[PDB]
Formats: sequence, structure tokens, C-alpha cells
Amino acid sequence: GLYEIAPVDLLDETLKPATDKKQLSPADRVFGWVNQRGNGCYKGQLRIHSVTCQHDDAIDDFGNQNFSVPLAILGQPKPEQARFYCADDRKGIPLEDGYDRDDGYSDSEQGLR
Amino acid sequence: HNPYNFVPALPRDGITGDLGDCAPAGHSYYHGDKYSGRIAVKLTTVTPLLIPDASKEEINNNHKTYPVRIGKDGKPYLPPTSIKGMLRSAYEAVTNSRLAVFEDHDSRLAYRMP
Amino acid sequence: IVDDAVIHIPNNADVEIREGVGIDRHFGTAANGFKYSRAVIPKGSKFKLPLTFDSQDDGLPNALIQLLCALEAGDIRLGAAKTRGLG
RNA sequence: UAUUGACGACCCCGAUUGG
Repeated sequence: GLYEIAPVDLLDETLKPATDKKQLSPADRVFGWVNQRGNGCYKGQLRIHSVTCQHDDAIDDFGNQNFSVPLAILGQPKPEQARFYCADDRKGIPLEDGYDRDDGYSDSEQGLR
Repeated sequence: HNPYNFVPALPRDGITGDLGDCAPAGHSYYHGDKYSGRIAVKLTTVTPLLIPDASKEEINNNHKTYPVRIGKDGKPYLPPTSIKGMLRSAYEAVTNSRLAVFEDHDSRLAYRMP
Repeated sequence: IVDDAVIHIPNNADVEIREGVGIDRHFGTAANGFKYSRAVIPKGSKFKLPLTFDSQDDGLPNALIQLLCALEAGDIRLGAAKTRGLG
């Protein structure tokens, strides 16, 4: 089944990615922004540069280059898990325990976590 | 503990001052009331840091292996973009800015009945 | 007298296109409409020096000798975009 | 009335100025 509301519609319009040159929020001004929907862009006020490692032997080769360690299961996120990703209010309140799934993306006064 | 949580993004209606939305300060000159310059920052790792170079990855039975990315002096090379995205997302949190990267999310999600 | 000279672009080579853009000094981004795409002859193309000179008196004019030295020095710029990369 | 079992990868550039 489908939850009755698409997640984008639970997010406040002021929190959505910026859509005009006037509504640029602080991070958008500091780091810069590009409109994903039309004209509009701004070069960030910040540059990171001159990265160096200070040490020399910084790489943990475990002992021989043919070794390689296997590493968990980095599964894809699955926001269908409403009791994890949905918020009971647009302030990000966690959902109540015990209710069915349907309670999830269910009211516009719901929010996202 | 579940290995992820969320910081709550508060709706920013009626946020004023500098935390609110504003026309940008711009690049054309250094403003008398605003600051510019160079900050020196030292990063040191606490848990090990993965920096896989996908350009050097290797495949067996479609299982994938990655070496650590290294720079022209043979030291581990840390992409400044990867520093940037770290800091930006932390900055977006503590400033509670607009969320800079939002994908489709425009169709209803599916679930199953019990 | 200055004849026309055809340019021999070198072997396996063809006209390049440079891109050009204007950067809005406020936003630091490409200014609306201020984009252009200049074609250029690639470096190292050759063409004949096509000069002829008629002297009504003996020798070679001293200033004309200076000009040829300036060409051997490569001090003379030609064509468009002389301030900004080319020529 | 709540049982039936265990598997599986994904994204591959996006938006804009073109005189």
C-alpha cells in the first residue's frame, strides 16, 4: 500500500532547497548555491585548500598488499521505514510507538525527521 | 543504538537577522562591517578514515575492492570536497539552514499491510 | 608590399574553439548572456612572410631593418585578442 | 485469530548563461 502523502509535501517550504536569489539561507550564502529548477546561482564565500597529510606512513596496510578486509553491509537507506524517517510534527517529534504503519505520512501537519 | 539519528530541522518562518534569509553579501568588495581572511585548521583522525579511490577499484565475482587514495607525493590524499561536505552538513545543522540536497521524494512511498 | 598568406595548420590538427565567459563580480557566477566561443588557430601553425620592398635609393632603410629584428624577436602581435592570450 | 523465509544491492551526472 501507499502512504497518503508524498514526503516532499511534509517538508516546510522554508526548509526546501532554495528556489530564488532572495531566500538564500546562511549555509547557501556561505557555501554557495545553485537552483535545481531554473536560473539562479551564487559562488560560495568559502574555499578549503592546501590539504596535506603531515605524517608519512599514514596508511595502514595490514601487512601485505594482497590482504583486504571485508566490511559489513552498507545497505541502501529505505525511508519506507516510517517509524524511523517520519516525524509526528514538523519540529521533528518522533512518531508514537504502537500505532500501525498507516499513521505515518498521513497528515500535512506531520513533518520529516 | 541505531547507528543514525536526525537533528530536527525547525521550520524557519519568521526567522530574522542573519540566521534568516537575506540577499547575499557578494564578492565585489570587502565590506567594512564583515570579515575576510585565511583560517588555518588542523584535522586529526580518531577512528580510522576510509578514502576509497574508485578509479583504482578491482572486481572479482562482482565483489569490489578499493585501495586508499594517494597523492602525487605518495601520502594519503584527502579530497577537500569530502572535507567540505562534512563541514557544510554540520554547518547546515548548527545554523539550521535550508537543506541543500533533496532528491525526488515526490511520489508516495510504499509499504505493506500486516 | 604585403601579400596574403595561407596558414598551414600542422599535420593532424584543426581549428580549436576556445570558450569565453563573463563572471558577475557580485555573485561570482556566469553573467547572463556574457558567454562566447572564440575559434582560434592552434599554436605552431605556419605561414609565409609575404613582404616585398622597393627602394628608390641605395641600401635598406634602417627602420625597416629594425622591424625585421622585431619580428625575429617575436615582439609584434597580430590579429584579435592581443591583450588576452593570443596573437 | 497471526501466521509462511530469507534474501537483496543502488546511484552513473543533475540545473543554468549560449552572446
